[PDB]
Amino acid sequence: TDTQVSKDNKFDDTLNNAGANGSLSNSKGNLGANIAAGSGNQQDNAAAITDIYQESKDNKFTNTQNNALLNNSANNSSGNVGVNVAAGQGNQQKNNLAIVNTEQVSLDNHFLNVVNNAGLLNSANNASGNIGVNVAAGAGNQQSNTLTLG
Amino acid sequence: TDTQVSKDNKFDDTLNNAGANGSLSNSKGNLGANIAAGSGNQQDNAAAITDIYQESKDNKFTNTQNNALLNNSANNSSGNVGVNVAAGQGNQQKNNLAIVNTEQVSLDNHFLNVVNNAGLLNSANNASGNIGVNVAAGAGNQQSNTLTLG
Amino acid sequence: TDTQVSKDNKFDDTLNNAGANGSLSNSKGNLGANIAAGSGNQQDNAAAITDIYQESKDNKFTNTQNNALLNNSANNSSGNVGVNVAAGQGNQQKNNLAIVNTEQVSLDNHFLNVVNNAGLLNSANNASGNIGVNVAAGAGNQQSNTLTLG
Repeated sequence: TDTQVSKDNKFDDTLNNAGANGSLSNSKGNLGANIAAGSGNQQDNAAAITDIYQESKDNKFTNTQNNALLNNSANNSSGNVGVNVAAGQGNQQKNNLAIVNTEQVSLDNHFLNVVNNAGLLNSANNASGNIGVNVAAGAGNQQSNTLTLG
Repeated sequence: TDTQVSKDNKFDDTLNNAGANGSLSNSKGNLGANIAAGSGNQQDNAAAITDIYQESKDNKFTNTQNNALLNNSANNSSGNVGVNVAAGQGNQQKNNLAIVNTEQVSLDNHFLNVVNNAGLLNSANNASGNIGVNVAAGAGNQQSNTLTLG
Repeated sequence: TDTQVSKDNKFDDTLNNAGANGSLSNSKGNLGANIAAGSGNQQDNAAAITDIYQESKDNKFTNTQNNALLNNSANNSSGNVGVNVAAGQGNQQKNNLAIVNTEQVSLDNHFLNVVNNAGLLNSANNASGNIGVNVAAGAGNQQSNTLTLG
């Protein structure tokens, strides 16, 4: 049982770059990657072979260039792959994988506004099995993946 | 069982770019991608081989150029492919895949208004099996996909 | 039972570089790495073969270039791999591994603003089993991983 909670938080604004170059190219079984470039993002990965939460209560976001990017990656993979990219302030990410519950809530928040760039370059090229990709560029996006075999 | 909920949220406005270049070109089994460029979008993917929710309660959207795009992608795929693109503020996305329930609700909201650009460049070129694409550019669009084999 | 807590803390601002060159290339069983470059980050690893907390109460962050990077690493691994990279001020990291609970909370905080660079160069190349990667560049990101076999 995992939990990730964020109560009140005052963000006031700046360069934010997050990326993955040629990497995770090959895989077997499960694989999960989450990339974000922001202020209060949340990331979580759960995988297994053979009950989680993510809360984001009141936060004051006030304001900058945000670059969340993913270059060559996850090209030739077998099994499960989950990729989530977001360039915002309060995004939430999650990946659930299995071989042979979930909840993501965002309560009251104050987003006020700045350039946000998401991205997915040459990637996910030859995926056998399962694969899920979520890309967003905003303020309060939410992403989740769920894959299984057997 | 997955869940994605967004209670009250005050969005006040800005550049938002989200895209996927030549990627996901080949696939086997299942594949799902969701791209959005906005404020409070929600993304979820569920796939398997061999009960989900998405709520969006009251949110105050007040206001910027939004660019949600997908260049070359998902060209030669075998099995299931689900792509959802939206350039708005409170869109919701979902992909359900299987080999061998669902609900998406949007309660009260306050959308007030700005350029929104969706897009689907050369993609989905040669898909064998199943494929579904949903493109929208707005404020509160909702997208969902459901594919299966066997 | 582990615990990592941070009460009030006044951070006022500077070069911060943290990286891992060609390393952790091979592995067996479990492996977990966390890299951060900031002010009040928290790191924790828990692995086993055959009840943890992480609190971050009020902290005043006021302000510098932050470089959190990971070059070649985690290439050919068997079993479980968990990598978390963050370039911020109050990020939190955790890795849970097993063969054959969790909570991460961030209470009130004061983030005020500067360049933040995350990164993942050629890595995770050929991972058999489980692997999870979380990359962020911000102020209050939170990362967690959970993998198991058997």
